[PDB]
Order: sequence, then structure tokens, then C-alpha cells
Amino acid sequence: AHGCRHVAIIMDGNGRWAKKQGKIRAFGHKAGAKSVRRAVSFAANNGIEALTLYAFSSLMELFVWALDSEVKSLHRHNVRLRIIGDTSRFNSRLQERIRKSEALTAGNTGLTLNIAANYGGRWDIVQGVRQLAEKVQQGNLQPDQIDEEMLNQHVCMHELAPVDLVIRTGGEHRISNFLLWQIAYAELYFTDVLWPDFDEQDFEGALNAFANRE
Amino acid sequence: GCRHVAIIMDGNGRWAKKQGKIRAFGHKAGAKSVRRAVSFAANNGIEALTLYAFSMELFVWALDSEVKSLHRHNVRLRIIGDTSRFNSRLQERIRKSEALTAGNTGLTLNIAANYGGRWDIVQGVRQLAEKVQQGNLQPDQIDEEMLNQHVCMHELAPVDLVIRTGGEHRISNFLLWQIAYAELYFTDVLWPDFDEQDFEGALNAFAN
Ligand SMILES: CCCCCCCCOc1cccc(COc2ccc(Br)cc2P(=O)(O)O)c1
Repeated sequence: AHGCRHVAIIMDGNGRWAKKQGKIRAFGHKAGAKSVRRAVSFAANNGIEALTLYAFSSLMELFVWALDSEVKSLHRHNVRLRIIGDTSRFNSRLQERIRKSEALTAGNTGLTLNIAANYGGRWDIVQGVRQLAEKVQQGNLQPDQIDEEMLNQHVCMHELAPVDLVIRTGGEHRISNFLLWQIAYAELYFTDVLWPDFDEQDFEGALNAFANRE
Repeated sequence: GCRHVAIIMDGNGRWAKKQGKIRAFGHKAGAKSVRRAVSFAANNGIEALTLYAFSMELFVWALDSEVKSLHRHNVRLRIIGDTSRFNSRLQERIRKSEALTAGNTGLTLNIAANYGGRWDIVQGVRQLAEKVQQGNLQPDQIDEEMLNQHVCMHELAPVDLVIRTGGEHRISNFLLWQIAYAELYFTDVLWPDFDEQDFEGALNAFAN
């Protein structure tokens, strides 16, 4: 009914939330983690095909390690987990844990959850361009055959539904080098709600704003 | 301060309809609002203003008669977008207007005509792809900096602020690469009604 197949979220405000309560930044990150679990469960229960999350605050590897402790519980919720981002310089043990987590849940049929780790929209475009340039160098591809559809096939998430809605919590009104190519046609929803307070009703509100606007 | 503002100029058609007038009248009021936004940016020290007509060859034509005045105001005019299939006479006029004002050092006005943000990236990728094919470039040498050099506006200040009139909350395949770190300001005001006060309102959001 809400019309949304793929929702992307810039999760900002963890720092400000902890500051408001006299607490250090790490309590904000723990409340922020509870808010991810809540959003993930909401998305899965509301028929969304894909949820893409970008951890930002107005130690990437620490975030991803943290996530390794959630993977068993995601799998038990029938979530297919993927990491998007430049993980090539990450630790070898971490990179192995990523591969395995992805292998483990690739057969799940419920929500597809994409976690940005060391992700940038410009980087994502550049990596697609490098894959195309290799194919030209091999003699497989003509410069002239390159069009939007082709580059589209080489950026992250090209095999998922297009992103219909981007939500950014925390009160800033920019993209901050999250998805660029993929958000050419997306609805953009900005809320002053800080990430740890963003709850089901807030998520419902963004979906119903997309349904009324589309 | 804000050095480069981009505007998606939506609401001319809806404005016509609200005024109980045919579409043509909304275009004519939209053109007046163009002149007022260009003056306002020239007067307020904005370095670059990038205008996306949205809701083409005909739009470029209407600008043709403004060039003399722009040049007199030290305005550098550029058309961005795929004009390669516009009739050759119009292409020739674009080329002449650009060359006339190319040495100007005041406000740079970019008018996006048959422009798409994905297109813009792709024509940059195609250039790089030619370089690879001629052995002038290794695939692993391609980085953000280098792609940036091949997309529109790489010689101007980075886009600081994008304004969309008309009530929609989308980029609609206007700038993509260039807006990675820009402030996005959406307003329900229709483009023909957007005036100096509205533009200052957006500049304040940036200042905060
Ligand atoms: C200080 C650093 C903060 C730690 C960051 C933790 C990362 C966010 O926690 C999550 C991250 C990604 C996905 C999830 C999803 O968690 C769940 C999803 C569905 C279900 Br059922 C259960 C969980 P969980 O084991 O109850 O939290 C949580």
C-alpha cells in the first residue's frame, strides 16, 4: 500500500542525542543500534524489499565488527545481509567475516538489508567506471556502447528495486555523499528526529508521506 | 558564503493553471522569474548560478535575445546538457553566445538544456573510456578527482546549495555527482512566484 520497495536511511543524530542527555557519544551509538534493530524489524514486517542504512554522525571497522554480533539474529529473521562500500582495506579477518555473513544469509527470502561500510556515492560510481574501463582495456567493450543502462548495471544494488525513498534523521538537509547515482528519482524525506528516537511511527510517517506524494 | 547555487525551477504549469491561464503564460512568468533570480545572484556576489528548466530547444531560443544584456553585466553564459542533436543553427548560436561571454569575470550562469545528471556522468565515463582504449590511461589510475574533471562545471566552485521550487522533494536527475555535499532546500513556492525574499530565505538556511 505505501508503495515503497526500497528505503535508504542516513542515520544521523546519535552524537546529538547522547549530548542532550549529558552522556558520552558511545551511549548514543548503543541507543542508535537499538533504533536499527527496530527499523529493520519494522521494514521486514511492512513488506519493504530492501533497506539500505548509512551510519553517519554530524571506526567504520568498529561499526562493522559490532554488526558481526547481529548476523545470527538477522539470519533467524530471514534477512539477507549485504555490505556495500570499500571493504578491501579492512582487516583480513573482518573481510572474511563479511564474506561468510553474506554467504550465510544469501538464501534468505525476507528483507534485503544493505549496510554501508566505508561507502561513498562518488566511490560507488568510480568503482563501476573502473569495471567498465577494464572491459574496454580487454577489448570486450566499445567506449561508444557505454550508456546509462550499462553504467547502472555496474553500481551497487543494481539488481535490487530502485531506491524509492531516502530518509535522513538528525535535521541536516544534504546527501553527504551517500547514494548519488541511485537517488536520481528517489523521494527525499528529512526529519529533525534524532536517529535513536526514530521509531515505528516515524517510519510509518515517512512511508505514508511517500505514498501521498508519489 | 554561498558560492554556487543551483535551482530546479519547477511550477510554471501549475502556476498557469492556478492563474486560470494557458501553459504559455506560465512560461512567460517563469522567464521573468529567471531574470529576477539572475539579477539577485549577480547583486549578491554569488559566483555561479545553475538553472534547470523542469516540470528545451525552444527554451534555449528564448534566451538568445538576453545575451547582449548578460554580456554587458559581465555574465559568463554556459549551456550544459546534450545539445548535439539540436538544430545546427541553434547550436551555432549557443556556441557564439558562449564564446562572446567566455572571458567575463562576473557571475557564471549555467543553463541546463536537455541535461541529466546520469547523462553528465556517462559522457564523462565515455571520455575516460576513449582514453583507456588509446592506451592513454590505465583502469586503476581512474579516481574521483579524475572523473570530477570530466563532468560538467569542474572549473567552478562546488555547488553549495540546491533550491527546488514547486513543492516536489526530489532531485529528478538534475545534478548528481556535483551535489554530494550541497545543502538541499525545498520550497512549495511555484517558480514564477519565487522572488528575492524566497532566495534570501534559502541563503539563510545555508548560513545556518
Ligand atoms: C558502539 C557501536 C554500536 C554498535 C552498533 C550495532 C549495530 C546496529 O545493530 C544492528 C545493526 C544492524 C542490524 C541490526 C539488526 O538487529 C536485529 C534485527 C532483527 C532482529 Br529480530 C533482531 C536484531 P537484535 O539481535 O535483537 O538487535 C542491528
